[PDB]
Amino acid sequence: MKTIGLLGGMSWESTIPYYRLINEGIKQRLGGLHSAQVLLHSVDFHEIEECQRRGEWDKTGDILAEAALGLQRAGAEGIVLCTNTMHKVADAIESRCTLPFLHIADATGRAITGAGMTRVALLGTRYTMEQDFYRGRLTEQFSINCLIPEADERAKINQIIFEELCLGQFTEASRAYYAQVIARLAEQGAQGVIFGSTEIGLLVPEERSVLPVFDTAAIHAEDAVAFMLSLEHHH
Amino acid sequence: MKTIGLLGGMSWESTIPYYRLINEGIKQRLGGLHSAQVLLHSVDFHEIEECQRRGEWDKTGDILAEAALGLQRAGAEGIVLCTNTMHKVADAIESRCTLPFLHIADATGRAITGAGMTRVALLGTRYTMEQDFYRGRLTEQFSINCLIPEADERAKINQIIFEELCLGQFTEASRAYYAQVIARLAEQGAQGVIFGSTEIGLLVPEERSVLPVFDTAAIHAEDAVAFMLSLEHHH
Ligand SMILES: N[C@@H](CCC(=O)O)C(=O)O
Repeated sequence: MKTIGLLGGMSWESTIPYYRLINEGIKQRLGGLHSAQVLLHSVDFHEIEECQRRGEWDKTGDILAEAALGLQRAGAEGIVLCTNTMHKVADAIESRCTLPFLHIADATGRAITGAGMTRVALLGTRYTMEQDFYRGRLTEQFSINCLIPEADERAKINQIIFEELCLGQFTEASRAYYAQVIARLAEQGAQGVIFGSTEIGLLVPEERSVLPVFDTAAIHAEDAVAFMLSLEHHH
Repeated sequence: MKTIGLLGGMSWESTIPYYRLINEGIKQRLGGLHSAQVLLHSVDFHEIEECQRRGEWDKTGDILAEAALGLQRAGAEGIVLCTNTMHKVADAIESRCTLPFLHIADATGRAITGAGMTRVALLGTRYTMEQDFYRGRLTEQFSINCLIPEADERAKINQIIFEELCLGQFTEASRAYYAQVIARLAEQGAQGVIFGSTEIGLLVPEERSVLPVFDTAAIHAEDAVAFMLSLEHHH
Protein backbone atom coordinates (compact mmCIF):
# COMPACT_ATOMS: atom_id res chain seq x y z
CA MET A 1 0.00 0.00 0.00
CA LYS A 2 1.00 3.67 -0.41
CA THR A 3 1.76 5.72 2.74
CA ILE A 4 -0.70 8.55 3.26
CA GLY A 5 0.29 11.88 4.68
CA LEU A 6 -2.20 13.54 7.09
CA LEU A 7 -2.26 17.24 7.92
CA GLY A 8 -4.07 17.42 11.24
CA GLY A 9 -4.47 19.07 14.68
CA MET A 10 -7.21 21.37 13.31
CA SER A 11 -8.61 20.21 15.63
CA TRP A 12 -6.82 17.21 17.14
CA GLU A 13 -10.20 15.82 18.12
CA SER A 14 -11.29 15.87 14.51
CA THR A 15 -8.04 14.18 13.40
CA ILE A 16 -8.71 11.04 15.44
CA PRO A 17 -11.64 9.91 13.17
CA TYR A 18 -9.43 10.15 10.05
CA TYR A 19 -6.85 7.89 11.78
CA ARG A 20 -9.54 5.50 13.03
CA LEU A 21 -11.42 5.15 9.73
CA ILE A 22 -8.30 4.86 7.64
CA ASN A 23 -6.96 2.00 9.83
CA GLU A 24 -10.35 0.33 9.90
CA GLY A 25 -10.69 0.58 6.16
CA ILE A 26 -7.23 -0.94 5.62
CA LYS A 27 -7.92 -3.72 8.19
CA GLN A 28 -11.27 -4.46 6.43
CA ARG A 29 -9.68 -4.64 2.98
CA LEU A 30 -6.29 -6.38 3.77
CA GLY A 31 -7.35 -8.68 6.64
CA GLY A 32 -5.94 -9.76 9.98
CA LEU A 33 -3.44 -7.54 11.72
CA HIS A 34 -2.91 -5.21 8.75
CA SER A 35 -2.95 -1.51 9.62
CA ALA A 36 -2.51 1.69 7.64
CA GLN A 37 0.83 3.19 6.70
CA VAL A 38 0.29 6.74 7.94
CA LEU A 39 2.37 9.78 8.41
CA LEU A 40 0.69 12.48 10.43
CA HIS A 41 1.72 16.06 11.03
CA SER A 42 -0.40 17.64 13.80
CA VAL A 43 -0.14 21.47 14.10
CA ASP A 44 -0.37 23.73 17.11
CA PHE A 45 -3.89 24.99 16.23
CA HIS A 46 -3.27 28.15 18.23
CA GLU A 47 -0.77 29.29 15.59
CA ILE A 48 -3.14 28.49 12.67
CA GLU A 49 -6.12 30.28 14.37
CA GLU A 50 -4.01 33.37 14.94
CA CYS A 51 -3.39 33.58 11.16
CA GLN A 52 -7.00 32.65 10.29
CA ARG A 53 -8.55 35.18 12.55
CA ARG A 54 -6.60 38.01 10.88
CA GLY A 55 -7.41 36.62 7.42
CA GLU A 56 -3.71 35.86 6.72
CA TRP A 57 -4.46 32.94 4.51
CA ASP A 58 -1.08 33.23 2.76
CA LYS A 59 0.66 32.55 6.11
CA THR A 60 -1.58 29.58 6.80
CA GLY A 61 -0.88 28.16 3.36
CA ASP A 62 2.86 28.66 3.92
CA ILE A 63 2.66 26.72 7.25
CA LEU A 64 0.56 23.90 5.86
CA ALA A 65 2.59 23.57 2.63
CA GLU A 66 5.81 23.34 4.70
CA ALA A 67 4.15 20.60 6.74
CA ALA A 68 3.24 18.66 3.54
CA LEU A 69 6.74 18.91 2.24
CA GLY A 70 8.02 17.45 5.57
CA LEU A 71 5.71 14.44 5.22
CA GLN A 72 6.85 13.95 1.67
CA ARG A 73 10.45 13.94 2.99
CA ALA A 74 9.47 11.25 5.45
CA GLY A 75 8.00 9.21 2.57
CA ALA A 76 4.29 10.09 2.25
CA GLU A 77 2.89 9.48 -1.24
CA GLY A 78 -0.28 11.54 -0.96
CA ILE A 79 -1.64 14.39 1.12
CA VAL A 80 -4.86 14.61 3.09
CA LEU A 81 -5.80 17.84 4.91
CA CYS A 82 -8.03 16.86 7.88
CA THR A 83 -10.22 19.98 7.98
CA ASN A 84 -12.79 21.41 5.69
CA THR A 85 -12.24 25.05 6.54
CA MET A 86 -8.49 24.98 5.87
CA HIS A 87 -9.13 24.02 2.24
CA LYS A 88 -9.17 27.84 1.79
CA VAL A 89 -5.42 27.22 1.16
CA ALA A 90 -5.54 23.85 -0.67
CA ASP A 91 -4.07 25.52 -3.73
CA ALA A 92 -0.99 26.47 -1.77
CA ILE A 93 -0.42 22.87 -0.76
CA GLU A 94 -1.32 21.35 -4.15
CA SER A 95 0.80 23.78 -6.22
CA ARG A 96 3.89 23.51 -3.95
CA CYS A 97 4.05 19.83 -2.97
CA THR A 98 4.28 17.45 -5.94
CA LEU A 99 2.37 14.63 -4.11
CA PRO A 100 -1.22 13.98 -5.08
CA PHE A 101 -3.49 16.21 -2.99
CA LEU A 102 -6.75 14.51 -2.10
CA HIS A 103 -9.05 17.49 -1.77
CA ILE A 104 -11.97 17.02 0.55
CA ALA A 105 -14.42 18.31 -2.05
CA ASP A 106 -13.00 15.95 -4.68
CA ALA A 107 -13.61 12.93 -2.46
CA THR A 108 -17.18 14.16 -1.97
CA GLY A 109 -17.63 15.05 -5.69
CA ARG A 110 -16.66 11.45 -6.62
CA ALA A 111 -19.33 10.17 -4.16
CA ILE A 112 -21.96 12.58 -5.47
CA THR A 113 -21.37 11.70 -9.11
CA GLY A 114 -21.16 7.95 -8.21
CA ALA A 115 -24.72 8.40 -6.81
CA GLY A 116 -25.84 9.75 -10.22
CA MET A 117 -26.37 13.29 -8.95
CA THR A 118 -25.61 16.76 -10.44
CA ARG A 119 -27.26 19.06 -7.84
CA VAL A 120 -26.73 19.02 -4.07
CA ALA A 121 -26.95 21.29 -1.07
CA LEU A 122 -24.17 22.17 1.32
CA LEU A 123 -24.53 22.67 5.02
CA GLY A 124 -21.54 23.71 7.20
CA THR A 125 -20.11 26.78 8.78
CA ARG A 126 -21.06 30.09 7.24
CA TYR A 127 -17.44 30.48 6.12
CA THR A 128 -17.39 27.14 4.37
CA MET A 129 -20.85 27.85 2.82
CA GLU A 130 -20.05 31.33 1.58
CA GLN A 131 -16.42 31.02 0.43
CA ASP A 132 -15.49 29.68 -3.06
CA PHE A 133 -13.14 26.89 -1.96
CA TYR A 134 -15.58 24.08 -1.38
CA ARG A 135 -18.40 24.78 -3.82
CA GLY A 136 -15.95 26.06 -6.37
CA ARG A 137 -13.81 22.88 -6.32
CA LEU A 138 -17.02 20.84 -6.89
CA THR A 139 -17.89 22.80 -10.00
CA GLU A 140 -14.25 22.90 -11.31
CA GLN A 141 -13.67 19.20 -10.94
CA PHE A 142 -17.29 17.89 -11.54
CA SER A 143 -19.83 20.44 -12.78
CA ILE A 144 -21.81 19.71 -9.56
CA ASN A 145 -24.26 22.57 -8.80
CA CYS A 146 -24.05 23.38 -5.14
CA LEU A 147 -27.05 25.02 -3.38
CA ILE A 148 -26.60 26.94 -0.05
CA PRO A 149 -29.15 28.23 2.53
CA GLU A 150 -30.23 31.85 2.41
CA ALA A 151 -28.38 34.43 4.59
CA ASP A 152 -30.66 34.26 7.70
CA GLU A 153 -30.46 30.39 7.67
CA ARG A 154 -26.63 30.44 7.25
CA ALA A 155 -26.41 32.59 10.32
CA LYS A 156 -28.72 30.26 12.34
CA ILE A 157 -26.97 27.08 11.08
CA ASN A 158 -23.55 28.59 12.04
CA GLN A 159 -24.72 29.78 15.43
CA ILE A 160 -25.97 26.22 16.09
CA ILE A 161 -22.53 24.78 15.18
CA PHE A 162 -20.50 27.14 17.45
CA GLU A 163 -22.96 27.57 20.30
CA GLU A 164 -24.13 23.95 20.47
CA LEU A 165 -22.54 21.16 18.39
CA CYS A 166 -19.09 22.42 19.22
CA LEU A 167 -19.94 22.33 22.99
CA GLY A 168 -21.56 18.84 22.75
CA GLN A 169 -25.26 19.90 22.66
CA PHE A 170 -27.27 17.86 20.04
CA THR A 171 -30.75 19.11 20.63
CA GLU A 172 -34.07 18.21 18.98
CA ALA A 173 -34.90 21.81 18.08
CA SER A 174 -31.66 22.33 16.19
CA ARG A 175 -32.13 18.89 14.64
CA ALA A 176 -35.57 19.82 13.33
CA TYR A 177 -34.42 23.24 12.04
CA TYR A 178 -31.67 21.58 9.92
CA ALA A 179 -34.11 19.00 8.56
CA GLN A 180 -36.48 21.88 7.66
CA VAL A 181 -33.67 23.69 5.78
CA ILE A 182 -32.67 20.44 4.03
CA ALA A 183 -36.25 20.06 3.03
CA ARG A 184 -36.50 23.59 1.60
CA LEU A 185 -33.40 22.95 -0.50
CA ALA A 186 -34.78 19.60 -1.64
CA GLU A 187 -37.76 21.44 -3.08
CA GLN A 188 -35.39 23.76 -4.95
CA GLY A 189 -33.80 20.86 -6.85
CA ALA A 190 -31.15 19.51 -4.41
CA GLN A 191 -30.71 15.75 -4.83
CA GLY A 192 -28.46 15.21 -1.85
CA VAL A 193 -26.97 17.12 1.02
CA ILE A 194 -23.34 17.47 2.03
CA PHE A 195 -22.72 17.84 5.75
CA GLY A 196 -19.55 19.86 6.03
CA SER A 197 -18.40 18.37 9.36
CA THR A 198 -18.72 15.38 11.57
CA GLU A 199 -20.90 17.19 14.05
CA ILE A 200 -23.76 18.03 11.63
CA GLY A 201 -23.97 14.31 10.93
CA LEU A 202 -24.03 13.82 14.72
CA LEU A 203 -27.07 16.15 14.91
CA VAL A 204 -28.95 15.03 11.82
CA PRO A 205 -29.11 11.23 11.38
CA GLU A 206 -29.81 10.20 7.77
CA GLU A 207 -33.35 9.07 8.85
CA ARG A 208 -34.14 12.74 9.54
CA SER A 209 -32.80 14.17 6.30
CA VAL A 210 -35.24 13.99 3.39
CA LEU A 211 -32.16 13.92 1.16
CA PRO A 212 -29.35 11.37 0.83
CA VAL A 213 -26.52 12.64 3.11
CA PHE A 214 -22.79 12.84 2.19
CA ASP A 215 -20.68 13.15 5.27
CA THR A 216 -17.70 14.93 3.80
CA ALA A 217 -15.13 13.95 6.51
CA ALA A 218 -16.02 10.26 6.59
CA ILE A 219 -16.01 10.25 2.83
CA HIS A 220 -12.59 11.87 2.84
CA ALA A 221 -11.05 9.10 4.96
CA GLU A 222 -12.65 6.42 2.85
CA ASP A 223 -11.16 8.08 -0.28
CA ALA A 224 -7.70 8.03 1.41
CA VAL A 225 -7.99 4.32 1.76
CA ALA A 226 -8.93 3.93 -1.97
CA PHE A 227 -5.85 6.00 -2.80
CA MET A 228 -3.46 3.89 -0.63
CA LEU A 229 -4.69 0.69 -2.28
CA SER A 230 -4.99 2.30 -5.74
CA LEU A 231 -8.72 1.48 -6.01
CA GLU A 232 -11.58 2.92 -8.10
CA HIS A 233 -10.72 6.53 -8.79
CA HIS A 234 -7.03 5.99 -7.95
CA HIS A 235 -6.32 2.76 -9.93
CA MET B 1 7.37 23.74 22.23
CA LYS B 2 9.42 20.87 20.77
CA THR B 3 7.80 18.64 18.13
CA ILE B 4 7.42 15.10 19.39
CA GLY B 5 7.84 12.16 17.04
CA LEU B 6 5.63 9.18 17.67
CA LEU B 7 6.33 5.64 16.39
CA GLY B 8 2.94 3.95 16.48
CA GLY B 9 0.52 1.62 14.81
CA MET B 10 1.61 -1.11 17.22
CA SER B 11 -1.40 -1.29 17.52
CA TRP B 12 -3.21 1.76 16.06
CA GLU B 13 -5.88 1.33 18.72
CA SER B 14 -3.06 2.04 21.32
CA THR B 15 -1.65 4.95 19.37
CA ILE B 16 -4.85 6.96 19.77
CA PRO B 17 -4.51 7.38 23.58
CA TYR B 18 -1.00 8.71 23.08
CA TYR B 19 -2.30 11.30 20.63
CA ARG B 20 -5.27 12.26 22.84
CA LEU B 21 -3.20 12.51 26.07
CA ILE B 22 -0.39 14.47 24.51
CA ASN B 23 -2.79 17.09 23.08
CA GLU B 24 -4.76 17.15 26.35
CA GLY B 25 -1.57 17.65 28.39
CA ILE B 26 -0.35 20.46 26.09
CA LYS B 27 -3.73 22.26 26.35
CA GLN B 28 -3.79 21.88 30.14
CA ARG B 29 -0.35 23.44 30.33
CA LEU B 30 -0.54 26.18 27.70
CA GLY B 31 -4.31 26.80 27.63
CA GLY B 32 -6.31 28.58 24.96
CA LEU B 33 -6.37 26.90 21.66
CA HIS B 34 -2.92 25.29 22.05
CA SER B 35 -2.50 21.79 20.76
CA ALA B 36 0.48 19.44 20.41
CA GLN B 37 3.08 19.53 17.63
CA VAL B 38 3.19 15.86 16.80
CA LEU B 39 4.72 13.90 13.97
CA LEU B 40 3.45 10.32 13.90
CA HIS B 41 4.67 7.38 11.84
CA SER B 42 2.13 4.58 12.05
CA VAL B 43 3.39 1.26 10.71
CA ASP B 44 1.49 -1.69 9.25
CA PHE B 45 1.45 -3.94 12.32
CA HIS B 46 1.17 -7.08 10.17
CA GLU B 47 4.84 -6.69 9.19
CA ILE B 48 6.05 -5.98 12.72
CA GLU B 49 4.10 -8.81 14.31
CA GLU B 50 5.25 -11.25 11.65
CA CYS B 51 8.85 -10.31 12.48
CA GLN B 52 8.28 -10.79 16.23
CA ARG B 53 6.80 -14.24 15.46
CA ARG B 54 9.77 -15.13 13.31
CA GLY B 55 12.40 -13.91 15.80
CA GLU B 56 13.52 -11.32 13.19
CA TRP B 57 14.10 -8.62 15.78
CA ASP B 58 16.93 -6.97 13.92
CA LYS B 59 14.54 -6.42 11.02
CA THR B 60 11.98 -4.59 13.26
CA GLY B 61 14.88 -2.53 14.59
CA ASP B 62 15.74 -1.61 10.99
CA ILE B 63 12.07 -0.66 10.24
CA LEU B 64 11.69 1.44 13.38
CA ALA B 65 15.06 3.24 13.07
CA GLU B 66 14.25 4.28 9.52
CA ALA B 67 10.79 5.49 10.61
CA ALA B 68 12.50 7.51 13.35
CA LEU B 69 14.96 9.04 10.88
CA GLY B 70 12.04 9.91 8.62
CA LEU B 71 10.33 11.76 11.52
CA GLN B 72 13.61 13.53 12.29
CA ARG B 73 13.72 14.66 8.62
CA ALA B 74 10.25 16.08 8.89
CA GLY B 75 11.19 18.10 12.05
CA ALA B 76 10.70 15.78 15.10
CA GLU B 77 12.83 16.75 18.13
CA GLY B 78 12.19 13.71 20.34
CA ILE B 79 11.17 10.09 19.82
CA VAL B 80 8.37 8.33 21.63
CA LEU B 81 7.78 4.61 20.81
CA CYS B 82 4.18 3.81 21.51
CA THR B 83 4.73 0.19 22.50
CA ASN B 84 6.47 -1.48 25.40
CA THR B 85 7.28 -4.68 23.59
CA MET B 86 9.23 -2.99 20.76
CA HIS B 87 11.53 -1.44 23.33
CA LYS B 88 13.40 -4.71 22.80
CA VAL B 89 14.79 -3.02 19.77
CA ALA B 90 15.12 0.46 21.41
CA ASP B 91 18.88 0.30 21.03
CA ALA B 92 18.81 0.12 17.23
CA ILE B 93 16.49 3.17 17.30
CA GLU B 94 18.38 5.08 19.95
CA SER B 95 21.71 4.57 18.15
CA ARG B 96 20.62 5.35 14.58
CA CYS B 97 18.23 8.15 15.37
CA THR B 98 19.99 10.54 17.66
CA LEU B 99 16.99 12.53 18.75
CA PRO B 100 16.32 12.26 22.45
CA PHE B 101 14.63 8.84 22.94
CA LEU B 102 12.10 8.86 25.75
CA HIS B 103 12.39 5.26 26.81
CA ILE B 104 9.08 4.09 28.21
CA ALA B 105 10.71 2.39 31.23
CA ASP B 106 12.66 5.50 32.27
CA ALA B 107 9.51 7.57 32.92
CA THR B 108 7.82 4.68 34.74
CA GLY B 109 11.12 4.07 36.68
CA ARG B 110 11.20 7.70 37.64
CA ALA B 111 7.62 7.38 38.87
CA ILE B 112 8.34 4.12 40.77
CA THR B 113 11.45 5.56 42.64
CA GLY B 114 9.48 8.76 43.11
CA ALA B 115 6.84 7.02 45.26
CA GLY B 116 9.78 5.39 47.16
CA MET B 117 9.16 1.82 45.83
CA THR B 118 11.64 -0.75 44.45
CA ARG B 119 9.85 -4.03 43.82
CA VAL B 120 6.71 -4.03 41.67
CA ALA B 121 4.49 -6.38 39.67
CA LEU B 122 4.76 -6.29 35.85
CA LEU B 123 1.87 -7.12 33.48
CA GLY B 124 2.66 -6.98 29.69
CA THR B 125 3.16 -9.07 26.60
CA ARG B 126 5.13 -12.31 27.43
CA TYR B 127 8.17 -10.58 25.95
CA THR B 128 7.80 -7.59 28.22
CA MET B 129 7.17 -9.74 31.33
CA GLU B 130 9.63 -12.57 30.67
CA GLN B 131 12.63 -10.92 29.04
CA ASP B 132 15.44 -8.54 30.14
CA PHE B 133 15.04 -5.61 27.74
CA TYR B 134 12.47 -3.83 29.83
CA ARG B 135 13.02 -5.02 33.46
CA GLY B 136 16.81 -4.91 32.87
CA ARG B 137 16.32 -1.23 32.04
CA LEU B 138 14.49 -0.53 35.37
CA THR B 139 17.20 -2.58 37.22
CA GLU B 140 20.12 -0.95 35.44
CA GLN B 141 18.81 2.56 35.71
CA PHE B 142 17.00 2.36 39.05
CA SER B 143 17.76 -1.00 40.83
CA ILE B 144 14.02 -1.77 40.61
CA ASN B 145 13.00 -5.38 40.52
CA CYS B 146 9.68 -6.80 39.17
CA LEU B 147 7.59 -9.79 40.08
CA ILE B 148 5.66 -11.26 37.12
CA PRO B 149 2.63 -13.54 37.10
CA GLU B 150 3.07 -17.37 36.90
CA ALA B 151 3.65 -19.13 33.58
CA ASP B 152 -0.06 -19.97 32.93
CA GLU B 153 -1.30 -16.47 33.74
CA ARG B 154 1.42 -15.00 31.49
CA ALA B 155 0.13 -17.03 28.55
CA LYS B 156 -3.46 -15.88 29.21
CA ILE B 157 -2.32 -12.28 29.74
CA ASN B 158 -0.51 -12.30 26.38
CA GLN B 159 -3.37 -13.96 24.41
CA ILE B 160 -5.63 -11.19 25.69
CA ILE B 161 -3.30 -8.37 24.43
CA PHE B 162 -2.84 -9.81 20.87
CA GLU B 163 -6.27 -11.38 20.06
CA GLU B 164 -8.46 -8.82 21.86
CA LEU B 165 -6.92 -5.41 22.66
CA CYS B 166 -5.01 -5.03 19.40
CA LEU B 167 -8.20 -5.83 17.40
CA GLY B 168 -10.49 -3.78 19.67
CA GLN B 169 -12.26 -6.41 21.84
CA PHE B 170 -12.34 -5.06 25.42
CA THR B 171 -14.25 -7.27 27.83
CA GLU B 172 -14.98 -7.65 31.56
CA ALA B 173 -13.79 -11.33 31.45
CA SER B 174 -10.28 -10.13 30.49
CA ARG B 175 -10.38 -7.05 32.76
CA ALA B 176 -11.56 -9.07 35.76
CA TYR B 177 -8.84 -11.58 35.10
CA TYR B 178 -6.05 -8.98 35.10
CA ALA B 179 -7.60 -7.71 38.36
CA GLN B 180 -7.28 -11.10 40.09
CA VAL B 181 -3.60 -11.58 39.01
CA ILE B 182 -2.80 -8.22 40.72
CA ALA B 183 -4.37 -9.37 43.99
CA ARG B 184 -2.11 -12.40 43.95
CA LEU B 185 1.06 -10.35 43.32
CA ALA B 186 0.22 -7.87 46.10
CA GLU B 187 -0.02 -10.87 48.32
CA GLN B 188 3.51 -11.73 47.06
CA GLY B 189 4.87 -8.35 48.27
CA ALA B 190 4.73 -6.40 45.04
CA GLN B 191 4.41 -2.73 46.17
CA GLY B 192 2.88 -1.62 42.87
CA VAL B 193 1.87 -2.75 39.37
CA ILE B 194 3.12 -1.52 36.04
CA PHE B 195 0.62 -1.82 33.19
CA GLY B 196 3.55 -2.61 30.90
CA SER B 197 1.62 -2.84 27.67
CA THR B 198 0.21 0.43 26.26
CA GLU B 199 -3.31 -1.08 25.91
CA ILE B 200 -3.89 -2.41 29.48
CA GLY B 201 -4.94 1.16 30.22
CA LEU B 202 -7.61 0.72 27.46
CA LEU B 203 -9.09 -2.32 29.29
CA VAL B 204 -8.72 -1.94 33.09
CA PRO B 205 -10.14 1.09 34.96
CA GLU B 206 -7.42 2.11 37.50
CA GLU B 207 -9.77 1.64 40.48
CA ARG B 208 -10.03 -2.15 40.33
CA SER B 209 -6.39 -2.37 41.47
CA VAL B 210 -5.32 -3.56 44.88
CA LEU B 211 -1.83 -2.22 44.10
CA PRO B 212 -0.82 1.31 43.13
CA VAL B 213 -0.91 1.62 39.31
CA PHE B 214 1.86 2.75 37.03
CA ASP B 215 0.18 3.06 33.60
CA THR B 216 2.94 3.25 30.97
CA ALA B 217 0.88 4.95 28.22
CA ALA B 218 -0.31 7.65 30.59
CA ILE B 219 3.13 8.14 32.14
CA HIS B 220 4.77 8.02 28.70
CA ALA B 221 2.44 10.65 27.28
CA GLU B 222 3.10 12.82 30.34
CA ASP B 223 6.82 12.42 29.93
CA ALA B 224 6.38 13.46 26.21
CA VAL B 225 4.54 16.67 27.27
CA ALA B 226 7.22 17.49 29.87
CA PHE B 227 9.99 17.01 27.29
CA MET B 228 8.13 19.08 24.75
CA LEU B 229 7.82 21.96 27.20
CA SER B 230 11.21 21.30 28.92
CA LEU B 231 9.51 20.87 32.37
CA GLU B 232 10.35 18.81 35.47
CA HIS B 233 13.01 16.16 34.62
CA HIS B 234 13.48 17.74 31.21
CA HIS B 235 15.02 20.87 32.90
N1 LIG C 1 0.57 -2.88 23.56
C1 LIG C 1 1.78 -3.71 23.42
C2 LIG C 1 2.13 -3.94 21.94
C3 LIG C 1 2.83 -5.28 21.66
C4 LIG C 1 3.42 -5.38 20.27
O1 LIG C 1 3.78 -4.34 19.69
O2 LIG C 1 3.49 -6.51 19.75
C5 LIG C 1 2.92 -3.04 24.09
O3 LIG C 1 2.93 -1.87 24.59
O4 LIG C 1 3.92 -3.72 24.09
